[PDB]
Amino acid sequence: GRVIRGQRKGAGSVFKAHVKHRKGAAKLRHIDFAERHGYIKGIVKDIIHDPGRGAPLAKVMFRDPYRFKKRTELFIAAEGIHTGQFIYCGKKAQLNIGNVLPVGTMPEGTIVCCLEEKPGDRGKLARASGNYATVISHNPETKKSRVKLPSGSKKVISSANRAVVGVVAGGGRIDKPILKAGRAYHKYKAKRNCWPRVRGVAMNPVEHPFGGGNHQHIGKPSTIRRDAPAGRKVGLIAARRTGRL
Amino acid sequence: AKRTKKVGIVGKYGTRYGASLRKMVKKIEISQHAKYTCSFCGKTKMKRKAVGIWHCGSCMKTVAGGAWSYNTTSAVTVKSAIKRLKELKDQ
Amino acid sequence: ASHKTFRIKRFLAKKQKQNRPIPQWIRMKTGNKIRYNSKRRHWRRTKLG
Amino acid sequence: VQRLTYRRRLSYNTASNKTRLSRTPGNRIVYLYTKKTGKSPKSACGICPGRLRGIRAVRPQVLMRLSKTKKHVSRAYGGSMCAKCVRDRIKRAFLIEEQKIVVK
RNA sequence: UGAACUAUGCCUGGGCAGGGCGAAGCCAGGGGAAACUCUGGUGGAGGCCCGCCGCGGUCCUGACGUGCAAAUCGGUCGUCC
RNA sequence: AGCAGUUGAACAUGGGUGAGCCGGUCCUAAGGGACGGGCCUACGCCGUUCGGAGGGGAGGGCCC
RNA sequence: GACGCAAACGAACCCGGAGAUGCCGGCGGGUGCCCCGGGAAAGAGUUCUCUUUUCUUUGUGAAGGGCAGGGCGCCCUGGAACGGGUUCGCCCCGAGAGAGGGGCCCGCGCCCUGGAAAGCGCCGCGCUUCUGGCGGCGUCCGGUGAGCUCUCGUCGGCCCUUGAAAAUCCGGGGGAGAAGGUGUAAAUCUCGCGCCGGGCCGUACCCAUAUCCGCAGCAGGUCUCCAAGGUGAACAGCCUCUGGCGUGUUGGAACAAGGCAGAGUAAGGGAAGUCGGCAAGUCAGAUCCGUAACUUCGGGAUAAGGAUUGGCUCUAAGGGCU
RNA sequence: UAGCAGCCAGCUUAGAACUGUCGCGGACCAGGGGAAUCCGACUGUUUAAUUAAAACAAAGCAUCGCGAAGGCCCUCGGCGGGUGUUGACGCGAUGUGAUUUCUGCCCAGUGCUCUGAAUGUCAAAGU
RNA sequence: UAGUGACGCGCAUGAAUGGAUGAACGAGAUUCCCACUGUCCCUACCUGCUAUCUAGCGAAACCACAGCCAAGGGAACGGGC
RNA sequence: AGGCGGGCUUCUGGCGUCAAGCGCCCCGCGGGGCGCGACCCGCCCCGGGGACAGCGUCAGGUGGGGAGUUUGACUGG
Ligand SMILES: [Mg+2]
Ligand SMILES: [Mg+2]
Ligand SMILES: [Mg+2]
Ligand SMILES: [Mg+2]
Ligand SMILES: [Mg+2]
Ligand SMILES: [Mg+2]
Ligand SMILES: [Mg+2]
Ligand SMILES: [Mg+2]
Ligand SMILES: [Mg+2]
Ligand SMILES: [Mg+2]
Ligand SMILES: [Mg+2]
Ligand SMILES: [Mg+2]
Ligand SMILES: [Mg+2]
Ligand SMILES: [Mg+2]
Ligand SMILES: [Mg+2]
Ligand SMILES: [Mg+2]
Ligand SMILES: [Mg+2]
Ligand SMILES: [Mg+2]
Ligand SMILES: [Mg+2]
Ligand SMILES: [Mg+2]
Ligand SMILES: [Mg+2]
Ligand SMILES: [Mg+2]
Ligand SMILES: [Mg+2]
Ligand SMILES: [Mg+2]
Ligand SMILES: [Mg+2]
Ligand SMILES: [Mg+2]
Ligand SMILES: [Mg+2]
Ligand SMILES: [Mg+2]
Ligand SMILES: [Mg+2]
Ligand SMILES: [Mg+2]
Ligand SMILES: [Mg+2]
Ligand SMILES: [Mg+2]
Ligand SMILES: [Mg+2]
Ligand SMILES: [Mg+2]
Ligand SMILES: [Mg+2]
Ligand SMILES: [Mg+2]
Ligand SMILES: [Mg+2]
Ligand SMILES: [Mg+2]
Ligand SMILES: [Mg+2]
Ligand SMILES: [Mg+2]
Ligand SMILES: [Mg+2]
Ligand SMILES: [Mg+2]
Ligand SMILES: [Mg+2]
Ligand SMILES: [Mg+2]
Ligand SMILES: [Mg+2]
Ligand SMILES: [Mg+2]
Ligand SMILES: [Mg+2]
Ligand SMILES: [Mg+2]
Ligand SMILES: [Mg+2]
Ligand SMILES: [Mg+2]
Ligand SMILES: [Mg+2]
Ligand SMILES: [Mg+2]
Ligand SMILES: [Mg+2]
Ligand SMILES: [Zn+2]
Ligand SMILES: [Zn+2]
Repeated sequence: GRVIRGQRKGAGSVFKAHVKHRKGAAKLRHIDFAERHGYIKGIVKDIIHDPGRGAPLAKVMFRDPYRFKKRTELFIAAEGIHTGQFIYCGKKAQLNIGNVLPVGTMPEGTIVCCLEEKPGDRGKLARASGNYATVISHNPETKKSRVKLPSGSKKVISSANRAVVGVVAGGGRIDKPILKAGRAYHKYKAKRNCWPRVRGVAMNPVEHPFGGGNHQHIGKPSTIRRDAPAGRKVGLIAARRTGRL
Repeated sequence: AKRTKKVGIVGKYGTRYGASLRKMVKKIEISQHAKYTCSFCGKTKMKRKAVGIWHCGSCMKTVAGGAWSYNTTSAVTVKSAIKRLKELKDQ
Repeated sequence: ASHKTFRIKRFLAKKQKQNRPIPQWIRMKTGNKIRYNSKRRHWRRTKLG
Repeated sequence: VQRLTYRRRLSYNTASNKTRLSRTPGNRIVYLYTKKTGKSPKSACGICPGRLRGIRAVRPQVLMRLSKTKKHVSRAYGGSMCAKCVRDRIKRAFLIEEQKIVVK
């Protein structure tokens, strides 16, 4: 047979991202002496819509401490901020919405967003619209903390990872039901070439391990092992259980 | 005055998409297009510009709020929770 | 087309000068051995690419 | 009624292939290619939606041949900031520098 | 060795008569004790309808079938913000 | 030139395209593709704003 | 005061603007075209009868100066409820309306320089390869429109769609520096004018029922711009003017059968034909009435089912300006 | 002062009389209709050159993997590359196919998955 | 022998290998009714372009030799014996 | 690779650019330079893992994702 549609997505020919009209990479300010021993003042200039995601981005303009220049940072717009307000990033920053203070200096039960996995990566966890991570507990002995990622998994990260307080804007976006296939067409036309998903049973055995047969049955257990080769690993990969639940 | 008994704004979809689906989009298309009172000027001109973006036509204040409403119910409870955690952090 | 490059226009100039008929005195010089140019091309029948 | 044609190689209705009808001294109606409309400058404040006043609305490279007085006003931030946001910057700078005296 | 055809994606341009039903919003006049209702007008929404160019190609299993054509022609027909 | 022709996009002999202000040239879009580095037994390939001691313009009379 | 004056020093560095933003809808300004009124001028057509008739022609470039017109969350005075202003729709106002007086922007419209000398229209004379030249007169006065396009504005609508980069150009912040000591100097965003230069390449023609592709002058295929009069809702169909053409690789004489097509027509019956209402036949626009079962209350629906329609002569209602 | 006079300007609507052979959307343009069954919800897409459909897609619904030293996938190769200018309201892999109403019993078989050196089988190296 | 409504020990219906239902929608499959019509009873007539004839021009598939039948025999259906 | 290890900015959609000052020194009232201002010392730029990931090479399991091939004969077809 030939290669399945899933194998062709790794080549990156027509399945690359559509990043022409995107406004940049949303990431926190790189950690420097100002964010380690104090705080830096920044002004929110504009809240723009990034084509491809459901969460707005804020263009916060800080002041460079070593040269006469004003840096522009493209943050994740936490729900509640507005243009013209001041955002303070650093250790000594107060516990307000929008500020970027390390998780080690936050009380237990804080709602953060754009959390950092490791110190310096400029914000990875809890970055989609309406999502957040809660700080569960601290540990001054091992300099570690425990946060609750939006997937429900409790991850143990360092106490120096910075995060934006407050939930991400654009919450409740998945509540409005898409009514037309055209709204789903324009939804993915800005993300990537992945929308029309042809079922494996609707294909021939050459293109998919589920195709073929005078009926449209699967014919084999859809639950597939994890060590299955690329080309066979379709359906339910390493399914611990199935059913309605 | 009233030209539609039940549909209202979703009458633009006709007989398509079903009854229960058109009932759920109605409560959202109303709050999505409605103009809210600007908390910085008092003028009811806070209309939604993009997904999660709310702009005012008088003071030009852009606020990052909910997708279909001005402020989601989750963000209101968080803002009051952060204000409570901040007070106990100092004292 | 009307928008040509210098190399293409220089290539069409040579093919235009090669498409000339054989001189009359060549026929009498060769004793009617070379009577007609065997490489005459027509703009409708043969295309030069 | 006469049906006139284009006057250049470009035969499409692009953003630069814009024309207008003009009546020549020879009692004809021919196309006359116009330049794209310019835009007056905006305020550097990023708040006021209206454009600036007292400034020509031409193309960028046309501003090279204009005189300086045709490109700004005689105010402090003239040509780059509106008058309403200048007087607010003056009051904001004065009042903030006054609170920093009370603290001492 | 080929994406001058075609399949999908990207960048940058161009194009799509005339009509029909007519949603939110708004104005006015009536009914009410409040909840709130009724009539007219306005407004111009839609993978909405008839439909030209366009783009497609149903039926006649028509014409043609050493053809105009190694897939075309006519009527009819689908769709046309 | 599927009849003809005193005709032709045929044949023969000559002639014809003139720019500072029309377009190319100039710019980067998708994208292609060097440089550093890595890889390949190799011809070479991967990769594209990242990565090398990657700065050969500006100013004060030798500074930056 | 918005901001205006012909100019009106200024580095590093910084900030900002323009380049540079979608689709759709409504409205308004301007051109082009069309139309109407001159019982307008110059030629032509018609005249058997009528026709102060019918047809054609009646002009201004870029750039600059001035003025209409359009737009403006631009300024000053002032202060609003008996709320007022206002759009087709909206929208606007104590974060300051209405009103009065100003400022700026766009002006592709009109006048002027250009510029009538030229271009068209008409008439006369000279001349027949210098001849293939010289003269005369005219190029006028208004109207509007649910008209059609183009364009500039303006107010909206839609998006789980937010609808490009860079060269290049400009303004501001900044005050490092430079200029002369009593008439000039530094510096001038030509600031009025003058002087010199602008190389290289493409440029003919066809652009499609004979200049491209399909073996061809192949009923196929191939990206765009301009686009008139009448009927009509129409860029539908039918007819006409400008422009183009000879019927699409041939003429002549016949009108048998049998074909293709004209979606030719038909007595009485009306699907009995046939696998099957295949085929084509009925219906069809518009106005006024009238529209069920069912339904997700949106629809069904142009449901179904009726009436009216020409021509001619009148009447009534719907405007603007002084 | 229950507004009038003068002038100008079009294009529509309604009613009435009269009239021709009861003919009048006169050519042209231009839906036959109704009662039901089957399938697909709809719009869209598809076998260029015999199949335009009940097939594909679809929104909705549901399951599955993965917190980045990761899930899925590419390359002969660089711990190179795609999703990723991404971060669970996300990406990847499947089935069903709008809305309404429901979705029962079976984990023995196959398959997936978890538990574990606490007992069998058990390679290379080491002893 | 079709269509529809019922009956169900159903060779071999059945619940997201989704069951039941369904307004609107369909160049999807099927049945009946009204109107309509040369589909038919049962064919006839007219017209355009051809066929036909003529001037000019002028191919191709095909072809063992060829071309009247009955019966007989024969490789069990001859054109030839 | 902008402040690591050891002994001074939260009231506003302003402003912040090569140092004012002080000390000392060198030239022709005019110039220039140095130090403090801007603490001292040091071994890795700063963080997160760390002899575990990973790499090279054998071994076992899994492996229709992919490759090669086979899939008897007789026979009232
Ligand atoms: Mg199949
Ligand atoms: Mg199968
Ligand atoms: Mg199925
Ligand atoms: Mg089975
Ligand atoms: Mg050719
Ligand atoms: Mg156009
Ligand atoms: Mg477009
Ligand atoms: Mg309908
Ligand atoms: Mg069509
Ligand atoms: Mg067509
Ligand atoms: Mg097709
Ligand atoms: Mg056809
Ligand atoms: Mg046929
Ligand atoms: Mg035939
Ligand atoms: Mg011939
Ligand atoms: Mg000739
Ligand atoms: Mg020749
Ligand atoms: Mg552009
Ligand atoms: Mg654009
Ligand atoms: Mg508009
Ligand atoms: Mg006012
Ligand atoms: Mg300046
Ligand atoms: Mg030419
Ligand atoms: Mg021809
Ligand atoms: Mg006949
Ligand atoms: Mg016939
Ligand atoms: Mg009959
Ligand atoms: Mg019969
Ligand atoms: Mg029968
Ligand atoms: Mg039919
Ligand atoms: Mg019906
Ligand atoms: Mg049934
Ligand atoms: Mg059936
Ligand atoms: Mg369908
Ligand atoms: Mg086909
Ligand atoms: Mg499933
Ligand atoms: Mg299906
Ligand atoms: Mg089940
Ligand atoms: Mg089991
Ligand atoms: Mg029957
Ligand atoms: Mg039955
Ligand atoms: Mg069963
Ligand atoms: Mg079963
Ligand atoms: Mg079944
Ligand atoms: Mg339809
Ligand atoms: Mg269909
Ligand atoms: Mg049907
Ligand atoms: Mg369809
Ligand atoms: Mg024989
Ligand atoms: Mg195999
Ligand atoms: Mg084989
Ligand atoms: Mg055998
Ligand atoms: Mg035997
Ligand atoms: Zn406001
Ligand atoms: Zn401003």
